[PDB]
Amino acid sequence: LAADIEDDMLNLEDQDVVLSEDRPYGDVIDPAESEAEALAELGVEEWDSYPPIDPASRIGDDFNYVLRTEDFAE
Amino acid sequence: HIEKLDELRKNVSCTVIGFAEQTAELQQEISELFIAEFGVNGPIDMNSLSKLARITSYYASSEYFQGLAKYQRTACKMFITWQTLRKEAMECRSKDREIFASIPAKLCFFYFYNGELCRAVVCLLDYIDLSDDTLAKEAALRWLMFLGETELIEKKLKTWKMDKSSKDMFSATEFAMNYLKKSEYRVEMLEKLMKLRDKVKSDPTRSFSRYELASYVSWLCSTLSNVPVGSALRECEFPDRVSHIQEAALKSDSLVRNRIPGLASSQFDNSVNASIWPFLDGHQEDSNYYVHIGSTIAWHFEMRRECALVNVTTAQTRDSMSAMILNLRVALKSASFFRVLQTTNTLAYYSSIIEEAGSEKNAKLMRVSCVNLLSSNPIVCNVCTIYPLHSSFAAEYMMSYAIHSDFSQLSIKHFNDEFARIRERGMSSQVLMHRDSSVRPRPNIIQNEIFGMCVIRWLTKKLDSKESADEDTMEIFNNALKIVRYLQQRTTDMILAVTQLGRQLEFPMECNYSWMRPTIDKERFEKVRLAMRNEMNHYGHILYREWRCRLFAYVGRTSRDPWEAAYAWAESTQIGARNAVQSRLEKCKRGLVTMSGHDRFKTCVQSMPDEMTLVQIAMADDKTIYLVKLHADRDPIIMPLAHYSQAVELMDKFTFLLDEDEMIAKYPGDITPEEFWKRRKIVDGRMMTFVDEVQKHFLGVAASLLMPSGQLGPKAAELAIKIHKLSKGGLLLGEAKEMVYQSKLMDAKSWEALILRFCEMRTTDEKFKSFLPLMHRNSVEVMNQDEKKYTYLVICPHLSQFCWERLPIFDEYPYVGRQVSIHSTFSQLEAMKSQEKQIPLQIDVQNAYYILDPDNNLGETQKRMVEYINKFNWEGTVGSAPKSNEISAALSQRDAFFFIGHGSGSSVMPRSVLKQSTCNAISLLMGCGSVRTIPQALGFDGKTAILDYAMAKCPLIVGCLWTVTDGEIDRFLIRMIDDCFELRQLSEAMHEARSKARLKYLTGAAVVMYGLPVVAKQ
Repeated sequence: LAADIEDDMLNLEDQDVVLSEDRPYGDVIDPAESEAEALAELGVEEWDSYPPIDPASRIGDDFNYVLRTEDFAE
Repeated sequence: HIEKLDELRKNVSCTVIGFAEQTAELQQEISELFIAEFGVNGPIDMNSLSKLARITSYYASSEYFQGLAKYQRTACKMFITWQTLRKEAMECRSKDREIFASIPAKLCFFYFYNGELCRAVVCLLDYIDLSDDTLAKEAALRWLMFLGETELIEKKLKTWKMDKSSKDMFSATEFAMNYLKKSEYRVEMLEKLMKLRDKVKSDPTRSFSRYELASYVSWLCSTLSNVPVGSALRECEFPDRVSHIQEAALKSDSLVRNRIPGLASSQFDNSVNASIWPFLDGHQEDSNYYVHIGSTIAWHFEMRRECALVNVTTAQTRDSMSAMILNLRVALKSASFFRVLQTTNTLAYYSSIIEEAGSEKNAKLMRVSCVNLLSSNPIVCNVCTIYPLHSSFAAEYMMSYAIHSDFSQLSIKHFNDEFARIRERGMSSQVLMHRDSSVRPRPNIIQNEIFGMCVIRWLTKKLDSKESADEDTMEIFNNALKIVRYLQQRTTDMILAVTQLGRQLEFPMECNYSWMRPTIDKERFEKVRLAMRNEMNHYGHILYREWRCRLFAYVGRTSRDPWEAAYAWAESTQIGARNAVQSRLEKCKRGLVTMSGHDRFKTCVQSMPDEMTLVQIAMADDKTIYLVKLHADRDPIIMPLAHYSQAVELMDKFTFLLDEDEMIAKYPGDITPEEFWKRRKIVDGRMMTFVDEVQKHFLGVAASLLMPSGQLGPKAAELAIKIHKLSKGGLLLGEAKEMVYQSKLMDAKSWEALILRFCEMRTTDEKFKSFLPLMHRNSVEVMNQDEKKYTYLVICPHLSQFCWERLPIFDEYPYVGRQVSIHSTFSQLEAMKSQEKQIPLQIDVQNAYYILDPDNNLGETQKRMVEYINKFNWEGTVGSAPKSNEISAALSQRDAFFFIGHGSGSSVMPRSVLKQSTCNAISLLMGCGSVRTIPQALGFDGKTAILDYAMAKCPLIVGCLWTVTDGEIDRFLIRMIDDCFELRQLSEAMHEARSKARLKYLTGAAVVMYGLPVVAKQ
């Protein structure tokens, strides 16, 4: 004879195949001040905006992987 | 000479803000993915990596990813044209130098955020030589130490000005720079760092410059323990590398949340922008901010890569695989082509490191994904733009060439030669850092680690295939040794491993014997043994998985004396278990985790109780499983069992047998209830025949030696010397001390074969063979004329899934409970000497805590086991995990523990709760595979939850080794705890339940115990 068929209490972890790691890999509420010495004033000029910045980048093709060859020449 | 610099600062800025807006569009493009793939606040895990293969795919296949290639070559020419005009910019000598300060400071944002580090620090060092910024020479002093530039900091530290905030931080590298230079200063300058490491953590101020040096000092003393320990360095402890590189990637992580909240590794709430482009309500014309957000983002990836690459090589298979993934998502949130790729290959490298972990699927999604990142049209006009220019990237490309080739011989020859190109190609940016043509630059420290990671991976494939024939293999290796040696510290995981992988390459010692059967000059031998004896004596505190498992298993394989072997075999195992204990004690030393040589090792083995032997079996460096049986009265017995290919054919056939268990239990379908039990009964009855075949074919005659060894009687001890003295050096005394002891139990022709098996290694004698059966007849006469011993098994985790306790030897003998590590026993033994507990632990089960079927999904098994608890008076919760604070209160206050729920420690007790509270509670874990170690690669000691309990000093763990029917494992537990009271100890209580078990070996042999045995308190 035999006993009735049975279900198995398997694990959904599968021994660290999943591990929902929590956010505390660091301290919380750690807003900090800069404490910087040199904070001098900048200048004010006309800005090259997002349409004008690609205009200055269009004039510079800047070689074809040979800039490293021009490096040791100096 | 303002006439071209004012043009060029307009040209550099429109390149950088061209780029910083360009990669801002990429890092908002993945922000459209990280809600869709993960969630606005979704969870990440180890199976979130299959998701991250999709984001890297939609990162490269986006329209913007090729667009950054033009910004790369543009700013490269803006670096070349700068160093030509650098002379005139220095000779300005006005306050228009301040509007000239943003010429390298814009580039200092560029090359640091792109990770082009050799080009990054030089324009930063030029920004110091131009502007003399205070908060930037804080940054420029970290990276020169980070690159290992010993000579270059010597000049720049004298010239600069050290103010009140700076002189605490310039003194930090000065203690570290005089550390690696002078051997006599390694004692003095260490305490100057160990004071300063605890000086900064003691300070409660939340200054950004204070946390800038909180991470950096915790990086300096991270690599501090990489030195050869001498007579002056044993008595002084070291700070451990693994512990506070996680704190140096914690304080650098806190630096990012202040500036840019998205690029933090801890931030899982990916709703935040991670957008560099606004630059915090201003700073579009501020020069010293683009260094300050350039370096501190680059320092965060240079630590989180270092926190990942430390844990691939210290066998932390848990703390790597988490910190591998969230390394990569923060790289994807930064969208840098380099920062993604230096994490993308390591996830394909680590999955090539660990094997058989369910990670065959994990590599094949990730090994393709780095190749998917490189080549055009993802699922040579972008990658070949940055390949000649960026030095560290050109190692990453050929690293991904090696991973795609799976580390062939010719691919390393493709990468040994190309390394000489990249160092010569990227020498120009390295020389301009020094401003001297006389000095010679060592390679990039990222590039040396990538070449270190790559050859070490190849040399293990050589020792897995077992050849050393070609001369060019030496010429690759002799090149590969010099490349790693440029820093004797700070990369010694790559130094020490490649020496021993090269030493074992020349000297395999395969030791072909009679009983091995693989299926499917002495002056040269001593010139390395004089080194390894010193390389054991020095470098004891190391615990790096590739060096440790290849050295100490090799010197155990080749030593002549047996006491040098058992110290070598015991220290070689369980590297991942000891390092979390090392990081728990947060300070590493010669003798608190490792044992101080042989003379302290044999002290505790004598102090081990007389009944407790510990038969270790362990894989060697060359994969061949040796048996190491220790006992107090005898010397340790060391004998080769078989090869890897014999144990693969062991574990292939057994798991294919055990899959027949799993496929029936997972998928019964609609089988009639008799044929359910009938079909797998022959498969159980196969295990009746299988462990008979294991006792015959795998262990052979040697299986009789796994019986425990008691103290030999002194009248019978006279014979064991006469067995030694008549052997003419064939056996040693401690080996022959137990051959007269085990002579009563085994057969005559078996005992004649096993002591001849000792003679096969060391000078067998022909005259001894003629007088050989008379020794057995004398041995029976002395053993009968002259309780409850145990034979603890410390199984190598390749073989740990097999039921080693259930053998044809141990049918009549039930006291065969197993263990985890030899050094874990001694800490378990000394804890029972500090507490002065009895060596079987008396337990009052009537108070003992339980956890029974959380989340109410189990069924009648929740109602079945609670009927057995209705008999008793236990305390605990049903249907739920109460709180982790009461789980820590359970394992501290209650004398024993009971878990019947799903798996082991998934929700009810994760790794978070076992680290906070030590356990005296004997834990009974039930489930399918509650102590199954998934057999990872050599040295990692498997993937399981036991090493949590091994670190938490739990005394004994009752577990399960495979997928078991939930009914008969609950009929097992009620039959086992009843036997304890209604002495008859737990290893007897398991064997009595085997008489009551329906299945012999396929169900009853699933339960093994790990620890010191349970006796019932009266």
